[PDB]
Amino acid sequence: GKMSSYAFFVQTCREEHKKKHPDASVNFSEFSKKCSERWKAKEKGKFEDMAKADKARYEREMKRPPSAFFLFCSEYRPKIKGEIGDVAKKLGEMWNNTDDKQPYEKKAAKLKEKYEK
Amino acid sequence: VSLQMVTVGHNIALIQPGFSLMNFDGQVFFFGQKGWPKRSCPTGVFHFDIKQNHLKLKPAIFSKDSCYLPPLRYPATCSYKKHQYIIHGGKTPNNELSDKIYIMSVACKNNKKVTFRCTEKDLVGDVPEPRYGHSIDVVYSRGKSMGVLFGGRSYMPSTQRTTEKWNSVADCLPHVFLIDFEFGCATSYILPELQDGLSFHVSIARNDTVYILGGHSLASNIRPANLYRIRVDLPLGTPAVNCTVLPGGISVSSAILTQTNNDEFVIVGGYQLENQKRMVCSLVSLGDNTIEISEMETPDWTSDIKHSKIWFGSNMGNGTIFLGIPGDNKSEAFYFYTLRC
Amino acid sequence: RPRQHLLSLTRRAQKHRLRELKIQVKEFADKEEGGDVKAVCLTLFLLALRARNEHRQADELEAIMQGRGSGLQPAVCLAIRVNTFLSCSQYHKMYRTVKAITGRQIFQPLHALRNAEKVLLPGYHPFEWQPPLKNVSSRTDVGIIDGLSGLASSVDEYPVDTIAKRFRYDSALVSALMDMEEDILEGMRSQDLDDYLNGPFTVVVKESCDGMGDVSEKHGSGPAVPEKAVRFSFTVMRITIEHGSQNVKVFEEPKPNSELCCKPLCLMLADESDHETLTAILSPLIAEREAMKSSELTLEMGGIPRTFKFIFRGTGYDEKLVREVEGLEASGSVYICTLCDTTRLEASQNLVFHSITRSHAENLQRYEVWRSNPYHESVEELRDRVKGVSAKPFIETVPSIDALHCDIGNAAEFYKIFQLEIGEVYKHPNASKEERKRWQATLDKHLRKRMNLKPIMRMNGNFARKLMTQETVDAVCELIPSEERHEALRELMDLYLKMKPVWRSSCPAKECPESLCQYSFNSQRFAELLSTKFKYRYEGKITNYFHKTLAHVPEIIERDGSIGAWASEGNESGNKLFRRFRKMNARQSKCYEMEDVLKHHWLYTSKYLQKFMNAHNA
DNA sequence: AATCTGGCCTGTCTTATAAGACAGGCCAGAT
DNA sequence: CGGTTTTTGTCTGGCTTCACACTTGATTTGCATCACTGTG
DNA sequence: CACAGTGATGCAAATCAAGTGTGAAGCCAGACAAAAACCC
Ligand SMILES: [K+]
Ligand SMILES: [Mn+2]
Ligand SMILES: [Mn+2]
Ligand SMILES: [Zn+2]
Repeated sequence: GKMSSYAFFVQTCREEHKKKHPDASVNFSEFSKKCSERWKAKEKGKFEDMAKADKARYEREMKRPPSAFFLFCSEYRPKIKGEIGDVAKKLGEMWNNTDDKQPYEKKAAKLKEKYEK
Repeated sequence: VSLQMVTVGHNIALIQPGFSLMNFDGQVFFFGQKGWPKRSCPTGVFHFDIKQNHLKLKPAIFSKDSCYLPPLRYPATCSYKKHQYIIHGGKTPNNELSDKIYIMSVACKNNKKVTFRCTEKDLVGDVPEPRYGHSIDVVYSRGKSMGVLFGGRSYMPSTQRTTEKWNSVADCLPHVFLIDFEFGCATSYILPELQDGLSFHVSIARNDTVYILGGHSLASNIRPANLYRIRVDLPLGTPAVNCTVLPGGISVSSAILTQTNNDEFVIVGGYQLENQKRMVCSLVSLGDNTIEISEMETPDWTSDIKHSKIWFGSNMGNGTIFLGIPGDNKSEAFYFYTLRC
Repeated sequence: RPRQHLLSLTRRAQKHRLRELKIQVKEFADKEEGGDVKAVCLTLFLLALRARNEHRQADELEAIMQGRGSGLQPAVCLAIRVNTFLSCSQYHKMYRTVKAITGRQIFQPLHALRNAEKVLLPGYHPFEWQPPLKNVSSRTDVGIIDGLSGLASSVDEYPVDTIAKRFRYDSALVSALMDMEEDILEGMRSQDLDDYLNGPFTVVVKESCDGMGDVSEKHGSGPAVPEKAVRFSFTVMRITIEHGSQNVKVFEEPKPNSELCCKPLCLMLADESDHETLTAILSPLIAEREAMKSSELTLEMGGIPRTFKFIFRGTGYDEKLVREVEGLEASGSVYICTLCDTTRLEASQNLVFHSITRSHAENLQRYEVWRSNPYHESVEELRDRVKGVSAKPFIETVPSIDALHCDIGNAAEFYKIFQLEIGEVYKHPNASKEERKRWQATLDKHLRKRMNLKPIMRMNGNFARKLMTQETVDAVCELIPSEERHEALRELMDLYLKMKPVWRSSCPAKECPESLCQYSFNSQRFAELLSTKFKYRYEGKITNYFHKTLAHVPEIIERDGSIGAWASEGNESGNKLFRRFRKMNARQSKCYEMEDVLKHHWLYTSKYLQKFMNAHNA
């Protein structure tokens, strides 16, 4: 984005407010009023010259039951948390290293007919 | 061996593969028409005479005491010496195989029109199962007549046959069948020499022996280059059959055989491989105890015959073969030739 | 800067223009609706729309606030494909384009439709036969089978010149029943019976078989097939259940002659006149059917096993096919009926009093009489004795009358009488071929002026339908000079139009009882009219179908209840699908055309798929 | 001289535009 | 060339909503592939 | 160098479904000022 003179004015006012009142949460509709009164010929010249530097900056910027692997994975999740993308990498490595997966596939075989019907 | 083109009459359609020709006193006759006999010719038998390279098929009639046999494709056919013909097996127009045996004999020959007698011979004992593509021949031993029947094909048996393969065929068991026409009995002999089933072979019969040439064995799918001699003894007791393999056998299935002179025959036609026709011809010279197979000069086949996939024919008898090859289709379905010797 | 249109502006910009009306609406919300602005704007918009007759937008917005997803089940998609005649390759274009413009996969892709198909095609549902079927395999996953059924094709054998595919007869019937399952349940319910009741059902099946000409041969490697096809089809006609000592009509086909319910069982490229190949291909079909006559099919519908018994009625055959498969002579013969032993001459003298004597059983006897010749007779005497049955039947048909072919051959006879009445043949016996040609020309031109009928080369169903009226006789009368013969024509057509509804309607007893009543009376005057005022054509001869129509119609009606529903017309209308499907719904190659048509012809006949199209009309 | 055959053809027949059945004329070759 | 009328934004802390994280074995889709079609 | 299909096949390719704190995006509030079109 590119910032107008009034907008730099408002930003600097927000900075002053934050340094004067650190624990203080500003209201927006009231702050726009008080900033608008402060804006409404020499104070503003600093912001006016700041705005063209921001314009140059804008120029630069312009240019179904689960798989047997799923059933195994879900149970081994708590142990890995004790030890998402990283968890699943670990889960897949250990599943690949493991008659080991015959019971999970029997559970999936019972669930396959239930999905079909 | 001079090859000659032949034209055919209006009922050219009758002629199909598996047809048979029979010879009675030089007059040739035709049997096994495609489709059931029509009111034009109820018997299904035709006087088959070629005059100046044009063949006219004219209906022949039966005697009052005749059976009206169905048209039969690939039956085993044999000549019996008073001259008569044996028809055993074959496929009917409905694709059934018939076990019945029919005898064809000239009943009357008044004014050069022939009446036939077609009688059914009942057969008891070890009757051969219904077959096509099998040979039957008559041997003479010690003043006795005996019929021999070997090889062929049939459908699966009723226990194993299933509609999904209803038309599947298998070679019969290669048992030699002695068949006495006088009594109507048939005797079966199992031999060690005849291990495989065999169909579409050639059979040549001299005195008490019948030679088995070529043929195709369905299980092996091989057209073996073997020759088998089968000798039958007719003593006062039960006859004995002995088989001998003789090397130097032709390798051909569905070959056609004609007799050029007494004791010499020519074997032409048929297939050496499923896609390879047998263009060569062989000469067989018989000895009382020996058989001679000699390469002879190939005929001047036309480019049609050379490149046809299939050809079929039968022997006309006077050392002349009647050949047929699939023709153009819209025209007439088959093209016919006559090869003389 | 002229004010742009409100829809063009950015969010920030439309906010500034409506911030005056926005603050006005927040008020209305807190005062009236408790500050639910979301609901009050949603309703103000939806109502604004329907105010401008824009119901579609409002209805969709309703469905998207409810948020229910839109999508068709594959089996729904299949029904739209099968029944709107779309090809997969056309359907794929629709599917693709719908998903890309709406972003949503309304239609399912093809692999899933191809999975929905699996239920509706033979081989999917399990069954069993008690007792087991003779010579049939008991596998239940047998879909499309090769129609040659292991026919031997080595070069030594008889030449194989056909391609064929088929379903195994039972496995087909099974998949037929399972299609009808929902319709069968309701048939018990509306008969006040137990849904779960499982007694011995009976399935009466109409069997049909025709030959087609002009089936172009594809290029490419394969058998050099002929340019003809044969079809064997079955229609499920009625299912009754035995509940007490009553036979309760659970189901009866509403449209017995519709392409829709005719089921393809066997497609071959072959010529019906080629007996050798016909029997080779169909004999496995007749054996499977023979087996099912002596077994009961136990099958499981909706969790409850039921039993079915089968009655097979071959009545969708034309006379030429009947005569071929039952060993009778062709139809020039003097043995003119396939229902009786009468002779052509005899049928011209007596006309009406003849009862149905032939049957598949008798012919089979007579062939064996023919072939064996037990009284050592002459061939004239032999043929007399076996009444012309001189070949071996191989298919069992009902001795009946095809209505379509009956309607056709009758109208073509009248078309001839019309000509011979124009030439006054009733008065002048002899006439030159050139004299006859102009009678036909006259009548042809006139049927165009008065009846809007263009001349056609072979006689039509619709032509016959529209020629055999009394308005047409009025037309034809303008051409004939003598009004003594305007009367004869008028009466002949009155008798025929009183008779016709008997042998064409589904239920004559309910639909023209008086015509069924008078049939034996009207058929006697028709026959007598032909015998007197039409001597010139009907002395000593009569047409095959005039005999069938004048002599056997009442008996057949009391034996079977109907003639018109056992007609081959449903089979014929299936041929129209054969042609369409072979072009537009099958892989275009010699080794796939027959199965792809068989399969996709079956789906078009699936009532379960058909129901989805009628779903709007609850 | 005759006759009765029996084959060939054309035509009209079912049914229905390509085939099969059948009748009847046509004439040569036997009784 | 100002005078004047509308688009479009800045400013800010914090409100929601969402897609993206990576892995594993299936399902579900997308798509080119084959040898032919018919209008001549 | 005709051209748009005719349906099944089988191999990419994409989507799925779960585990949950990441930043990114849009949003609200008042007041005012950039830009960007129009009235001699
Ligand atoms: K229709
Ligand atoms: Mn037909
Ligand atoms: Mn038809
Ligand atoms: Zn009748």
